[PDB]
Amino acid sequence: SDEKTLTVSVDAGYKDYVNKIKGDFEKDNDVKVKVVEKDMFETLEALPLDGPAGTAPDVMMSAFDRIGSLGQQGHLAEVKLGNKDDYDEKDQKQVTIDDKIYGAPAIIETLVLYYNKDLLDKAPATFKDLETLSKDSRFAFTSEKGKNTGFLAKWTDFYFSYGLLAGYGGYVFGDEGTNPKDIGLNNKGSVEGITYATKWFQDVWPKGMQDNKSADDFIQDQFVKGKAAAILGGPWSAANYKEAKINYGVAKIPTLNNGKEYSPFAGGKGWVVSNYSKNKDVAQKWLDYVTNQKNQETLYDMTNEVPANLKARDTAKSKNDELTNAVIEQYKNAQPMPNIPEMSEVWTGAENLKFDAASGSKTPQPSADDAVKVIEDNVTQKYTK
Ligand SMILES: OC[C@H]1O[C@H](O[C@H]2[C@H](O)[C@@H](O)[C@@H](O)O[C@@H]2CO)[C@H](O)[C@@H](O)[C@@H]1O
Ligand SMILES: O=C([O-])C(O)C(=O)[O-]
Repeated sequence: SDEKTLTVSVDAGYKDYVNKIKGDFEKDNDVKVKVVEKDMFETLEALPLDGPAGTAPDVMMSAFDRIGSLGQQGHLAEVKLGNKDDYDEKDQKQVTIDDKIYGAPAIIETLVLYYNKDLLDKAPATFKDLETLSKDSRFAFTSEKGKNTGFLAKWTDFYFSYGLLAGYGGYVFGDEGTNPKDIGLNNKGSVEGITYATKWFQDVWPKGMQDNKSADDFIQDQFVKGKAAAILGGPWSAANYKEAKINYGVAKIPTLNNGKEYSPFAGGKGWVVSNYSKNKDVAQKWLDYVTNQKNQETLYDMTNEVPANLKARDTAKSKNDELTNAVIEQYKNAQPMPNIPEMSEVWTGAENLKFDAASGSKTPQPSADDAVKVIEDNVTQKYTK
C-alpha cells in the first residue's frame, strides 16, 4: 500500500539490465522500482527544470566529467560510497569535487589500441613498433607521395592527443586537476608531446589527418576497409568493427619513446541521486546495491562495459575478452579529466594548440604558449578567482 517507490532512469542500453536486477532490490527493501528509459544526457539537461517540478527521476547515471558540475550547481545529492573498499582512490576522485561525493562509480573506460589481426601478427608493443609499421609500404597511401596509414590517431582532437602530452609530463591543471591557475599544456613535457605528434602529421600521415572536422570519418573508413593496421580508439567503436566483420584485436596503447605509458583521460559513468528526490534513503541503498560485486558482474555480463567495482573488474578480466583486458590495463595509466568548471575553457584553446603545430603553421612551443594564453585569459574573464 504505502510501501515506498523509487524511479530509476537509464539510457535504452541499460533498461534490460536494470529490469533484470531490480527484483532482488525490491524484495530486500520493500520498495517498488519504476524503470524509465531516457537518453542519459537529455535526463541531465532537463534535471534543473524537472527537479523543482517534482517530476525528475530519483536516480540516474552520468558521465564522470559532468558529476562534479551537476553537484556544484545543486542538482545532485551528496552520497556515500557503500562499496568504498572495492574502489581505487582514483575512482573515488571521479565522483568527487570540493571534497564532496556526488555519485557512485559504475563503469570505467579509456582509449585503447585497435588492430587488425588479418594485417598484423600481433599488437604493436611500442611507438617504435608503430613508427616501423608506418614505413611498411603495404599500408602506403598512394595518392600522396610517401604517406602511410599503418597507424592512425585523431591527434587534432585534444581528447585523443592529451594522453600523449601527459605521457611526456604534460597536464591540464595542477594539484591533480583542481588548480585552474596552473596550466601544464605548455610545459616542457607537453611541448615534447606536441613535437612528437607533429612528426606524424608532417612526415607520415595523409593530409586528411589534419582536418579535425572529417578526420574521424577518414580514420574509421581506413580501419573498417582494411587499410589501417592499428588505430587509437574508444571502447564505443568496437560494436562497429563487429558489425563490419573485421578480425580486430585490442591492446593497451603502445609504450611511448620515453619508456612511459600513454596517459589518456580516465572516463566512465557513475550512478547519481537527484537532489530534489523525496526518496534519498532508498536512493542511497540503490547506489550501494547497483555498485556491489554481484550487480557489477551482471552489468558486465549484459553490456560488456567494464565495471568500476574492483572485485567485479577482476572477474571481467578473467573472461579474457580483448577489449575488456585492454581497457583494464590502459586504465591503470589514465587520469581523471578535471571536473572543475574551468575545464570548459580548455577545449577551444587546446584545438589551436594541436592544430597550429600539426599544420606546420607554428612551431610546437609558440603553438602551446599562444593557446595557454587564450585559456588563461578566458579563465580569468569568466570565472571567480
Ligand atoms: O570525443 C570526445 C568525447 O569522447 C567520449 O564520448 C564518446 C561517447 O562515450 C560515446 O557514447 C559515443 O557517443 O562517442 C563519443 C565520442 O565520439 C567521451 O565520453 C567524452 O567525454 C568526450 O568528450
Ligand atoms: O526518503 C528520504 O530520505 C526523504 O524523504 C528525502 O529524500 O527527503
